[PDB]
Amino acid sequence: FHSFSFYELKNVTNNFDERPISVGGNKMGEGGVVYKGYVNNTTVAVKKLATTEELKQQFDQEIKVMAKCQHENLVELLGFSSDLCLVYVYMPNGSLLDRLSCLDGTPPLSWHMRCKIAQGAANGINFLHENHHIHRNIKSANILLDEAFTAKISDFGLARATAYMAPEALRGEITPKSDIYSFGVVLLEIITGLPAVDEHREPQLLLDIKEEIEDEEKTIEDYIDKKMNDADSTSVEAMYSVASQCLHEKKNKRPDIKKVQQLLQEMT
Amino acid sequence: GSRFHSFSFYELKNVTNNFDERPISVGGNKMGEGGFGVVYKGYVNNTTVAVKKLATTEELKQQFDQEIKVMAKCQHENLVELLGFSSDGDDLCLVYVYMPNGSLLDRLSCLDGTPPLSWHMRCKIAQGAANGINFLHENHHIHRNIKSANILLDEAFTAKISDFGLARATAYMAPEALRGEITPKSDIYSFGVVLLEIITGLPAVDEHREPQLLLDIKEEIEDEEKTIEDYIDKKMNDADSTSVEAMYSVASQCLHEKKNKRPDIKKVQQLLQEMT
Ligand SMILES: COc1cc(N2CCOCC2)ccc1NC(=O)c1cnc(-c2cccnc2)s1
Ligand SMILES: COc1cc(N2CCOCC2)ccc1NC(=O)c1cnc(-c2cccnc2)s1
Repeated sequence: FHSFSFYELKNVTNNFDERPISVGGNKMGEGGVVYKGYVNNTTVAVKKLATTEELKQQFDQEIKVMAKCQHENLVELLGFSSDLCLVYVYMPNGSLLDRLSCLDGTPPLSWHMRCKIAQGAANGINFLHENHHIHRNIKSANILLDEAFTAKISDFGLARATAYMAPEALRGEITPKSDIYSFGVVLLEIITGLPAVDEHREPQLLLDIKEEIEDEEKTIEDYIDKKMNDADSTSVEAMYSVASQCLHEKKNKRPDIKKVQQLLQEMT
Repeated sequence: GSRFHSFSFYELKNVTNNFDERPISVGGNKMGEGGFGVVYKGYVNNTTVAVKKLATTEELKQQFDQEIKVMAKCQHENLVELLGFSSDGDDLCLVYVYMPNGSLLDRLSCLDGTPPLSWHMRCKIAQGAANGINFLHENHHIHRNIKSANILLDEAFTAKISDFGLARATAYMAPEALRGEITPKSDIYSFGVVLLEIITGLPAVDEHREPQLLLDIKEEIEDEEKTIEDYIDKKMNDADSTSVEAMYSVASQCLHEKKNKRPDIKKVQQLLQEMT
């Protein structure tokens, strides 16, 4: 790793300027707050956390996993700082969530680009499960996009050996099959371009459109992101089938990640 | 809480042998425990009563207040009656009418070698409990802690609900409840688990069982990997296959993952009636 001074990280983020980028500040996202930092002629992403021992276990746990798991579809952790700070490679196209809601006037992702992203995301989850890690916080905000819109998973604070959470996950069980479920919600966001939860929407939870469509109260067509041109019905119907399976209430009925990989590959 | 009596903490302490924590069975005063306290055997006016001594602190007082608030509104054949309360002393206490046959959980687990409940009594108890829940929902309340431990049994094995501390106007909780939604369809879900307890005589959770949650046998049975008859409580001799399957059918409907696909309480009552 690299070691970073809290002093140094403070200066390269303009003293952790919490104003948004779109104002001339340094904040890129929050959930922890992620800042844009400038080191020499390179750009980095600095997450600064905000019980406190819970924060500490998460801080620690993220570093433990990052040390072991390195992969093309995982965000690289350059370094650390001990407030607690984590330093990552900057991902120029930001989060899946940002691009899906077309933040900052970026053009909508194409269907072609969304399938590649679904596939890269699944590849990253597979690497984790292959090495007996469970992510526990898979979501649109935690999938990041490099210069080529390659998907990379991040935010391992909760990794171990609401809108996104499986029933058993909510019951407190720890299973890689909960990652699968969460990934299902991500796939619905990818298809619809809608947020996983919307207090003013019906239904409030995106995962619930699965029931609407099963009851024939809606159709997939009713929900497809109207902002893309290249979405053929077949492949969209195929990604949905994947999401539907992933969202099964019983963990045992959900496909494992390798099977999800195969299905997403057959899709294209 | 003007409909109730205010009791001195000292007098409750006196009549529970100073809240003697050893079990009734060895001459102590503890009858049960769990939800925010311990329930002791006590007396008022030479009559046996149940005394719950509550055990943060401001959440506790609010649950204390909430239960008194709710008992003041809700009186019914299938709800436990509150006699009074104590808050003057070192701990908050709630004093209830004594329920001689204890909790449904005690009786299903055959606590202290007591005989198994017959199938006909399990049916009376399932109907009584549903009737208590109907009364709550009719009066626009949500119980939020329906479980076999909170269904008590009088001399006639008449089912009476209690523990209203969480009432609003993990092994038991529906998916949407775990997400912090508050809806009466969640009580239905919990009641579904209770119905499985009644059919199987198994605890809602067993850390050492497969599956660990009784909820999960539903998936096992639908797969035909196991049958109802595999799980039926083998200690009753009067359980006929038709009505057992009918009760299981009701439980299975209550345990639908989606709340809008569950029967409301009146439908549950009808289905239970059509069983008997
Ligand atoms: C919101 O995130 C970003 C936004 C942008 N945009 C781009 C367009 O202009 C406005 C901001 C750029 C980059 C990023 N992020 C990164 O570079 C990250 C690297 N690792 C990270 C992480 C995130 C969460 C939890 N754990 C780790 S984020
Ligand atoms: C476990 O409870 C009992 C056990 C027994 N047995 C009998 C046989 O020997 C051993 C103990 C008797 C009675 C009771 N209970 C009552 O009488 C109750 C009246 N209100 C109640 C309550 C319970 C919870 C939360 N809130 C209220 S308890």
